[PDB]
Amino acid sequence: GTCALPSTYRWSSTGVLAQPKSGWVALKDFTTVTHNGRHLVYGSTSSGSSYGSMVFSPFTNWSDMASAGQNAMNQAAVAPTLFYFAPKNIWVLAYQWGSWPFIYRTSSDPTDPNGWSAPQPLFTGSISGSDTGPIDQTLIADGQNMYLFFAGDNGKIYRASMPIGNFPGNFGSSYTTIMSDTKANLFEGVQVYKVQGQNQYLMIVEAMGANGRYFRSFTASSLSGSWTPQAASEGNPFAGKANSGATWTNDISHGDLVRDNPDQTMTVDPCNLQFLYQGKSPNAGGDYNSLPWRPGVLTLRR
Ligand SMILES: [Ca+2]
Ligand SMILES: [Cl-]
Repeated sequence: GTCALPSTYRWSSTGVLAQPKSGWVALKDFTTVTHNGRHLVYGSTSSGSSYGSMVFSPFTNWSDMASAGQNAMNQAAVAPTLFYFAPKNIWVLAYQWGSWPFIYRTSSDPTDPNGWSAPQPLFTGSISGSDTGPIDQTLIADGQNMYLFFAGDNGKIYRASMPIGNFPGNFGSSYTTIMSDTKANLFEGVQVYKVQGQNQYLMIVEAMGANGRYFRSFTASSLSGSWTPQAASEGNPFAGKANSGATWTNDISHGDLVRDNPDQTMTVDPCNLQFLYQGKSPNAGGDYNSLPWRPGVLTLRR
């Protein structure tokens, strides 16, 4: 009863799913799991001047995201990654910007924006030829190792690893440069997932297209293995203007595939693939940091 990833992706899209709370101009960089049968969503916020983070009050249906409470974190967790770490029965929120390049906090209740532990170092390395430094981390474990993947707004994708038994912990400064292309082709927003029912991992990377932001996909048989381009052009993207079915945005940008199993394996079901992304009105201009990003959800057409 298993499904495979398609060679060509076709989606349908929701409209804009929520408007930012008073004081914010954008909701961004989503990470989501299903928790107690409800959607649990963290994201970045922007006021235009400063970036913060938030969690939505849990909601069962995407169509009710618009009415969900928006709960600011007292300490910013920009571009967050949320998961449940089963081997230690603890939730993890990883993010960027703070005392170290990447940071994490832990909790027993991921619904509380302010119930997270003191910040701990996740990654302390540095990259060359980048205006941003390490950005847009994700974490994913198989049965043996925990992996860190990240970007640099510079055409490179990077990876680090540790035995799972040493996590939660600090990857330190070391990393592997696993992919190298143009800045436009491998920009940011990297995510990695286990494809349920297949001996396959899925990587998506946000690219800058002629028509807007879009995602390029790659596959691997192992998390330490090589990545083969799948749907990796603007005309044949993982998700973008070409195939999103979205009428409100020409950009499909930093988000997360919907993870029903909240655990560290980042497993997605190819039979019911959905993508919580950020988009924006095509008419919106101004400084990048003030852009009015909004959540939407793509559902894969089978
Ligand atoms: Ca992310
Ligand atoms: Cl590695």
